Amino acid sequence: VQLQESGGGLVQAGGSLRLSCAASGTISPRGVMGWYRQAPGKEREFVAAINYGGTTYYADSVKGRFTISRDNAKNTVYLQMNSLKPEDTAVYYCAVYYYINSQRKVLLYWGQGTQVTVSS
Amino acid sequence: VQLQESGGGLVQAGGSLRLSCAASGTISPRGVMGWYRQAPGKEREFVAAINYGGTTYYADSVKGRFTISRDNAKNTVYLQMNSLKPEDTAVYYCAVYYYINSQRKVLLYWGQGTQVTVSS
Amino acid sequence: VNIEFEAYSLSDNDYDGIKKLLQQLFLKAPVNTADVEVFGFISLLNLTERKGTQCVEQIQELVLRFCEKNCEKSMVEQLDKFLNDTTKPVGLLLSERFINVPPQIALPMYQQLQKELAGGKCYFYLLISKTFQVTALVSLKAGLIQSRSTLSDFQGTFMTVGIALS
Amino acid sequence: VNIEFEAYSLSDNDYDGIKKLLQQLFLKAPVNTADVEVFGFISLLNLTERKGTQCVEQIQELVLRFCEKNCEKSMVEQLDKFLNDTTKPVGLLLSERFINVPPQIALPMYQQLQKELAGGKCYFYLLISKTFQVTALVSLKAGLIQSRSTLSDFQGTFMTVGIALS
Repeated sequence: VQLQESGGGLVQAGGSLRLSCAASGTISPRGVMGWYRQAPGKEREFVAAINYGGTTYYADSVKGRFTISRDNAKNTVYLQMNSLKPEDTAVYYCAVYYYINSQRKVLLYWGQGTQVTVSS
Repeated sequence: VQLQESGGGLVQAGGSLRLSCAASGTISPRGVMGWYRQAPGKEREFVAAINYGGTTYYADSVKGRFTISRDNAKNTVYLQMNSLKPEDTAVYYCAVYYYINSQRKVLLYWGQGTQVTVSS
Repeated sequence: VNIEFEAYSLSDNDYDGIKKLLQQLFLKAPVNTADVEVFGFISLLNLTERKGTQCVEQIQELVLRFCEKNCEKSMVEQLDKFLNDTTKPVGLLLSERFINVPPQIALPMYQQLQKELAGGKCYFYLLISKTFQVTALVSLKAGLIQSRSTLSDFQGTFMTVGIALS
Repeated sequence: VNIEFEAYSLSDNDYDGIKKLLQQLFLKAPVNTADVEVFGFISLLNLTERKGTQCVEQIQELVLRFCEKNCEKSMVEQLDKFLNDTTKPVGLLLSERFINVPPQIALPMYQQLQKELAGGKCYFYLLISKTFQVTALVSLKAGLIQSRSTLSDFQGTFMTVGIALS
């Protein structure tokens, strides 16, 4: 399963982008799709995730600004990013993972990522 | 070549002992005989040494109190210890060594040592 | 960095299994020579190293997994992997440089760990204990601490030391 | 702990011999991929370890021996033992985990060593250099320093890094 990110680019602060991540194959109904970002010289951090049933999770840094959504028929996850800040500048990666239990997450697939640049 | 220490014992502070170290074989004329001491929980430190020609060396801690001498016919080194202090309490070891050059000392033989105890 | 775990909730055969687990560990290394039960090991670690911090991830993960709700019979199996898996940092650190000291060595090291725990060198300990005949109490203590010297300079980094007191 | 040695008194063939000495060192390890001359290595060390301080005894002894009066032709032979003796800490540390980085990696590390030396991580460096055709100057610098990161986290303890700049 390949994950293909798109919709990255350059935008001004306060602007908006819509990232998309398409999977080349069918994601299991146990599969959660998540977005992660990596700023230059930083670790990869969580941004947002959505399960097959539409339950959404967000990092506190993006809460109220970003909106994750999923199209199960297209095997595609979207991240609507509004009110972009200079600190949202990063490579954004999608990933597919599932929970074995409440403590154990298995990351299965990573995409190659897409660059987002927010200019002042 | 075995080195056999003797003349250790218990003495009061201000008293005197005479250590002797006999070698079971002939020490080369290049051989320096030295005394070293090891207090409980300390490293082994230099006390005094004498070459075959009678040139003497002393640690600053024992200078003016101790006197090393050597009998070449008996293959024996003596350490006269006068004005003993509680800090002179240690196991005293003799050793035979020579200099290859001004920087390189080769220790050849160590004795088993003799206990000196200086009571207050 | 501190990580301290104690369990007083073990069954007599949970204790009895872990004791066997530790015993193979003893037989599997070099052996050295020159009331209550206590068995386990005390391993010195260096946290500026990859090995040092790779261990801690395992140790911390084991302890996290011991904080599961019904996680008690599993203790004996989970310890089996933990310390006998050489494909893993902790099971690998216990195959290399594990030394078995006689009890006259071991008791001082226990007692000082017991002092230091009660009230800079990263130590890793796993320690079971029985107080009797009958069994009055069984205890598995196991932790990661930074303290004063327990080893008598007789121990090096990633050197592990066996405890076996009867 | 600081130990810093510089010699500007080398002959063209003393430089030329040591360069060959370093080159075998390069060929003898894993090779990596993903005017003036400078050749040598920069090895990270941990001084809380036995290896770390066992090295320093050798390094300090080599430097002491380089402070002999007529001790100049001997440089090339004494270095031959130093770094090619695996029966010895420094010759052993350079057989294990020696990595050869391409020049785009190497130059930043040289330059930062050159800054840090001019004005906590124990680094061990040995570095020859020629400035020309003719030869204008030849220099063997070699030392033990504690400083700011030169490695880019791309280096571990007792990992050594090759310098080769032309």
